[PDB]
Formats: sequence, structure tokens, C-alpha cells
Amino acid sequence: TNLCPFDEVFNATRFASVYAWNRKRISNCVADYSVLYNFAPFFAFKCYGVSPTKLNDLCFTNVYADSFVIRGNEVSQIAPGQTGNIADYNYKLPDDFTGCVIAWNSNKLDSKVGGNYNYLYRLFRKSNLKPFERDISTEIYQAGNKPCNGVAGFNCYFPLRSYGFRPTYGVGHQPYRVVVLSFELLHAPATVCGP
Amino acid sequence: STIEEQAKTFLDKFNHEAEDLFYQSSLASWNYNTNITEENVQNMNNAGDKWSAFLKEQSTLAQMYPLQEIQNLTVKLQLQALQQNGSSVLSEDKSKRLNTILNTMSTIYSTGKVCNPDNPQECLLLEPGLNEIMANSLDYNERLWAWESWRSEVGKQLRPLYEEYVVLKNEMARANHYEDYGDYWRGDYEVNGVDGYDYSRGQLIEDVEHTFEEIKPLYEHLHAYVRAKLMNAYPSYISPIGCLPAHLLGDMWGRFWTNLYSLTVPFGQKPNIDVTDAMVDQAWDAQRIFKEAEKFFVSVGLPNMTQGFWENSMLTDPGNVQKAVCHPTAWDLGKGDFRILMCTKVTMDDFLTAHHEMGHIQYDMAYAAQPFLLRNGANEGFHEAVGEIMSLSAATPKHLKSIGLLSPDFQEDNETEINFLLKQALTIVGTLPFTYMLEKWRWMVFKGEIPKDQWMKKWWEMKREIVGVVEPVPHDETYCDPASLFHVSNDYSFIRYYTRTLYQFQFQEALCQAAKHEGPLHKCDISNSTEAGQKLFNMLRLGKSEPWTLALENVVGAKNMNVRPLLNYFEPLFTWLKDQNKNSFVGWSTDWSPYA
Ligand SMILES: *[C@@H]1O[C@H](CO)[C@@H](O)[C@H](O)[C@H]1NC(C)=O
Ligand SMILES: *[C@@H]1O[C@H](CO)[C@@H](O)[C@H](O)[C@H]1NC(C)=O
Ligand SMILES: *[C@@H]1O[C@H](CO)[C@@H](O)[C@H](O)[C@H]1NC(C)=O
Ligand SMILES: *[C@@H]1O[C@H](CO)[C@@H](O)[C@H](O)[C@H]1NC(C)=O
Ligand SMILES: *[C@@H]1O[C@H](CO)[C@@H](O)[C@H](O)[C@H]1NC(C)=O
Ligand SMILES: *[C@@H]1O[C@H](CO)[C@@H](O)[C@H](O)[C@H]1NC(C)=O
Ligand SMILES: *[C@@H]1O[C@H](CO)[C@@H](O)[C@H](O)[C@H]1NC(C)=O
Ligand SMILES: [Zn+2]
Repeated sequence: TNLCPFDEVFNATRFASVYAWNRKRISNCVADYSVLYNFAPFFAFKCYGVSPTKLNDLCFTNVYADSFVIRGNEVSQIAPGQTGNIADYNYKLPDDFTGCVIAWNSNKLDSKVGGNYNYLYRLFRKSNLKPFERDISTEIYQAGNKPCNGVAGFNCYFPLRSYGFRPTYGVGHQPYRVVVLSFELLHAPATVCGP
Repeated sequence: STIEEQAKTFLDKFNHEAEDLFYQSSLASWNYNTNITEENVQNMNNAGDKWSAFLKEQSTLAQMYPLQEIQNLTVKLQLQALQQNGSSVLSEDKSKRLNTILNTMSTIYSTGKVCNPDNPQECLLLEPGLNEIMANSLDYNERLWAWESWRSEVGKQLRPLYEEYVVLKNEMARANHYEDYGDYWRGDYEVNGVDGYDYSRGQLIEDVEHTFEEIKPLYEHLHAYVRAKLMNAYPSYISPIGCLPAHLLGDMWGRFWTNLYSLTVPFGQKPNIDVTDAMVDQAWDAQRIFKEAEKFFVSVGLPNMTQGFWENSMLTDPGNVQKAVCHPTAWDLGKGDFRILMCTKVTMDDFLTAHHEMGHIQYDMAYAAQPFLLRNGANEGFHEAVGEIMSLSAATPKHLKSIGLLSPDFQEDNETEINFLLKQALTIVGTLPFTYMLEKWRWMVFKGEIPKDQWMKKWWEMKREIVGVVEPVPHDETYCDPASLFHVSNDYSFIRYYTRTLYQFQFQEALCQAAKHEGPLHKCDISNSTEAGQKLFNMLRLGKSEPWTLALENVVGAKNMNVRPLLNYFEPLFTWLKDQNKNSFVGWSTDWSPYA
């Protein structure tokens, strides 16, 4: 019956930036975790706290699916208990995390000759993020001891900076689309189960 | 927040924008180099202007962070790279003059023509031309005419431009807190702040002198051999107790003695090892050569080559209507883009050049994780040394027999080992006194120890004393003979070759010792040895992060350049030359002159 919409998440024409990662709530539907495998290279398919083989045996109340596009060498930063730039200012996961992380290459789609400057990521931030939190505010970062007054200059920087994907860059700098699947059990009947 | 905390943020921002701008510039330059068109020149000018500008603005901004308030010795190096202005310290009226002088002094060199005697219509240019006569002719008069024509009608035009160049750059030198332009050049080798690894600027002169004092006897014996075999070819023009005329050394300036094998070969009945016909008789191509080079590098222990190297890289001459340069170069465009441009052919020289550039690419790949300003060799002599040791190890008969080019029945005789060693010595040992003399002359001219009216007089007496080369005609204080070389007329350093030559054999001996090789050092192959690969990679990984003394110690075991491995390389040749020179005179006297 009723088949959860995983092919609006794994097949959309445009993904979101890292700092504005889309989250989609999935509930009240039967989910088969088998059309997911009908991709190909799955550069990373790590699962934390859940058996991938026994996946079509457990029931959950909510399933969350996040979508963003990062660089190739930053995929290792999406994992519980990692430090860096993406996992401190853009997207951080709790240590007691249950779910799976999926990534694959998207060079033929999200890369153009001249520069695909539509993907951004935050590089300056006063303090680290709490798990599953986003910040979409663009105010000048005060790295000095003087007020900034909202103008970029000395000791004042714009917090966001583009990727600029070109089709000749190397594997570590090529675009990668990442979808994170989250699960939880709440004080409600588990309305999400496999077939 | 402290001044050290503010510096790191600025460095991060600088790195992010610098990578992108540098990639754009490099891609435009590559597109022009593989495709000559005016539109490509226009592309290559805009990117260069944007980069140079950017860099100027960042250098101006990076001077509000005081140096004596940063204590990590990693931020300190990047700020030292950004903060140097060098040429902008001079006022606007002299900065334009310096650029005009450099451009005109380069144009006079490139656009050069020695019109021959009698017939005035015929005239000859360097590059194709006044280089073929000096490399292939066998007449004394023809060579003397070419030598003197080039010295007289290209050098006098450059004298009263170097005379202003010297002062106009000494002013810039003491405008950046130095003592002369020579110290500015030598400042690359300077290391400060790391206990047990300091290297002052003035120690380089002492080190060079002490290494040359050990090199000297082998050069003397080689010189005596060449003098005998050369006086044999020219009936009576060379004295047997004197120096060598400068116009008959094989090239225009005498930089390399490699164009003397046909006259100084030890055993002329035994041919050398050339496998070109074997490669042709097996249907070889460019892809096979590069896969053999990659196979060798993987056998050593280093990684394979990226798919980009095999997709976006031109290995053969395009031909047809596309016109492109054919100078073998190794490109590191950044962001994981590594390419090689080389117009390769089926020839053993191309086989070795492939290994040379392949080693360049590997060394570039090694330090890709370092910050942007630290992505270069430890000093100016490590990169080419790493490139050269690969070609040294890939030309041995054992390696050729392993890959099938040379038949197993081939037997190594001692009459061919001496020929190979002499051919190698005519290129490596010959250039060292030339390089040392030129650097010492330039250092004294810049410092002020050579008055303005004693330039050529000091130059030729040093040429006689150190190199054993005498001019055929007398030169007054009007010629500018040293300006006759690309590197003097276009503001490049010249000691890098000395340092690279002395570093490559240290590296080779260390790697061969790690590979448990037994026998002479010149018959060593580092193939199939992972220990040598690991020992090398330990230094290739560092980049400019650590002082070059530490990088050298990681591989060799010493903190300074040493000239004993090179002598160990040429021991059989030294014994043979001592045996052959038992009836002649070793050494030269600085009194005999062909013009009397
Ligand atoms: C994505 O959409 C295309 C368009 O029809 C389809 O061919 C492909 O099978 C889809 N892939 C997935 C995983 O749904
Ligand atoms: C070289 O340039 C010409 C003219 O700009 C162009 O038509 C051609 O495609 C270029 N070659 C390559 C390999 O891009
Ligand atoms: C210098 O800064 C780097 C960060 O760029 C840091 O990893 C390193 O620990 C610092 N040096 C010292 C001695 O703390
Ligand atoms: C030039 O260099 C000197 C010494 O490094 C420095 O004091 C000066 O501010 C620099 N000028 C500029 C604006 O680059
Ligand atoms: C590439 O590198 C891997 C890892 O060292 C090695 O196993 C493989 O044989 C190499 N060959 C290819 C296919 O490039
Ligand atoms: C090779 O060795 C033999 C035996 O010692 C000797 O007679 C011969 O002269 C040597 N040849 C050369 C070129 O040294
Ligand atoms: C390196 O080892 C391989 C495999 O044992 C062998 O085929 C090859 O001949 C060796 N190369 C050399 C130069 O000994
Ligand atoms: Zn090279």
C-alpha cells in the first residue's frame, strides 16, 4: 500500500546548501528500504545503531531525511563525534545517534564549466552548533575588539563563502550529495514500518 | 581576542580566495599553452591581472599584524610570505624605470643577430643558429668569430643597462632591510627560531667554498684528460701546461661540456646502451611509456595517478592546425588537478623525461594537504633533485632488462661503465665551477667589492683561476660578457643548480642504502623497495612546513649539504683517470694566453 516518498528525496533536481539543509518529516506510510539500494556507487553507506539487513523489521514513530551538498573530503565529517568546519558551524549530529548516512558523487549534475557558485557554506561562527540546529543569518563576523557597524572590512568578514564547482577538479573537491536518515521512538504508536 | 587569534581568521580567508583565483589563472595559462590564439592571450592577461592585484591587496592588509606578537612558527611563515613587498618600496618614478630597464634588457637578448662577415644580407640568430655552429663545427676560426661576434654586439648594448640595474636594485635591497641584492637572493636558505636547525645567510658562502675545495681534484683530472684529447684534435693551438680556450668548449658559454663525447670517448669501438630501436620494434607509444613510469613509481610504494591525469592531459603533439609549445612541464593547477604537457616521441630520452616529470607530479601530490603558502619545496633545489633521482634510477641496465627492452644475454663489461661515467661527468662535474664562479662574481659586484672599472678584469682572472678557461682575445671595460646568459640578463638565481647537484646524490645514496644494494653506487635501482619509498615520502609530505635542514635530516641523516656521495659515485672514473694521467701535467697555469 501507500509507499513513503523516498524518490522525492533521493532524486530531486536541486539540493539545498549545507547551511540551509532541508529536513522532511516522514510519517503515516509504509517504507521499503530497498529502492534506496537501487543506486550504484554509494561512496558511503554507514549505519549507526541500526542493522541495515534487519532494517525491514523494526518500527519507528518518525523518520527524518536531511539533504545537502558538500565537498568530497568533508563526507567523513558527517558522523557522531567529529570535529572540523562542517560539523561545527553547518551540521552536527548527536553522539547517541540512530540512523544511516548515505553519500554519492554528483559531478555530472552539480558542476558546470565556469563555476557553480550556487552552493554556500558558513566559515565563521562565534560558537559551535548544538545537534540538529541550523543558522541562516548573514551578519558580519566580528573578529576584532572594535564594533563592526555592519560593514565588511578590517576584522570584519561575511560569514558565507561559495564552493565554485568545476568539472575538472579532483575527487576530493567534486560535488557530493548526502542524505541522512534519522529514526526515533516517541510516546505514540509506531506508524512507520516496512513491508 | 589576541593578535594571534586575529591572524588565523585572516589566513583562512586568504587561503579560500587564493585557491580559486590561482586555479583560474592556471587554467587560463594551460588553455593558452595547449592552444595558441589571441583570445587565449586575452584570457591569460585578465586572470593574471586579477591574481597579481588580489595578492597586492592582501599583502597590504597583512601588515597590521605585528610579527613580535605571534608565537606558533606556522602562522609566522605565512605572514612572512604575505608581508614581503620587495619591489613596491621604491617610489613610482623608479619602479617604472626598473620595469622598463628589465623589459628592454630582455628584448636585446631575445632579438639578437650576428651578421656574418663580407656578405651583409645573411645574418644569424641564437636558438636555431649561433648554437649549431658552436655545438657541431670543428674549425677554430669559425668558432672564434661566433664567440666574439656574440660577445661584442650583444654585450656592449647591455653594459650601460646592467650598470643602472645594479644600483636600482641595491636601493630596493636596503629599502627592505638587507645589505645587498645578494643577501636578498640568499635569504631563501635562512632559517630562524628552531633550536638546533638555524641556518644563517652568510653560512652559504662558506659551505659552497668548502664543498668546492673537495670537488676540485676530480675536476682537475677530468680537465687534464680533456686537454690531452682536445690538443690531439687541434694540431697546435692548446698549450700542454696551460688553460683551455673559451670558444671550443662545446657550447657558447661553456656551461656544459656534454658536446665533447665524440672527441673524448674512452673506448670508441664499444657503443652505448640505446634501446630506441627495440622500443620501435615492439610498437610502443606514449601511453605505454607513461604506464611503465607509473608502474615503477607504484613499485617503489607511491600511489597511482588520478583519472584526471589520464583524461585532461595532452601527451602527443596535436599536429594539424593547432600550435602548442613542446617544452615538457608538470602542472599543479590546484584542487586535485594534476596534468603533464609534453610532446613525446619514441626515444630513450623521452623515456627518461617521462620519469622526471612523473616525479615532479608525485612530489606535488605529496604536500597537497598543506596550507596554500606552504605548498612548495623546502628550498629551490629539492624539487629538481627529486625529479632527477628517478631518471638516474630508471636508466640502469638492470631496470631495462627487467622491463624487456634489453635482452637477457647482454653482459655488463667494464669498458662501457667508464664510457657512461665519463658521459655523466661531462655534464655534472663540468658545470659546478662555472656556477660557483658566476655566483661569486655576482655576489661581489652587488656587495661592492668589485669597483665599477674592474668588472671584466676581475671576471677573467677568476675565470682563469677557478675554471681553467682563457679568453682568445683581450676585453676592455666595455664588454659585458656575463650578461650574455639567459639567467644574468633576466634576473634569475644560479646557485640552485649547485645545490641540486649536491643534494641528488645524497638522496640516492640514502635510498640505495635503505634498499640493501651491494656494489658500486652507479648501478643502483630503488625498484621493488617499499622502505626507500617510505623514507622518501616522509620528506615529500612536509613541504615548506619544516626547515629544509630537518627535511634533509629525515632522509640523509645530516643537517648540511655534503659532497662525499658525489665523489663516491665517480670513484671508478677517478681511478681510471689517475691511471691515464701518469705521463701528463695535472693543473693549469694562469699565464699562457692564446693572444700572447
Ligand atoms: C530518478 O528519476 C528518473 C526519471 O525517470 C528515473 O529514471 C530514475 O529511476 C529515478 N531514480 C530513483 C532512484 O528513483
Ligand atoms: C583551440 O582553439 C580553437 C579556436 O579557439 C578551437 O576551435 C578549438 O576547439 C581549440 N582546441 C581545443 C582542444 O579546445
Ligand atoms: C599552530 O597552529 C595550528 C593550526 O593552524 C595548530 O594545529 C598547532 O597546534 C599550532 N602550534 C602549536 C605549537 O600549538
Ligand atoms: C613594505 O615592506 C616594509 C618592510 O617589510 C613594510 O614596513 C612596509 O609597510 C611595506 N609597505 C607596504 C604598504 O607593502
Ligand atoms: C592502484 O593503487 C592500488 C593501491 O595501491 C593498487 O592496489 C592498484 O594495483 C593500483 N593499480 C591501478 C589499477 O591503478
Ligand atoms: C676490465 O678489466 C680487465 C681485468 O682487470 C682489465 O684488463 C681491462 O683493462 C678492464 N677494462 C677497462 C675498460 O677498465
Ligand atoms: C619487481 O618485482 C616484480 C614482481 O616480483 C618483478 O616482476 C620485477 O621484475 C621486479 N623488478 C625488478 C627491477 O627487479
Ligand atoms: Zn624537471
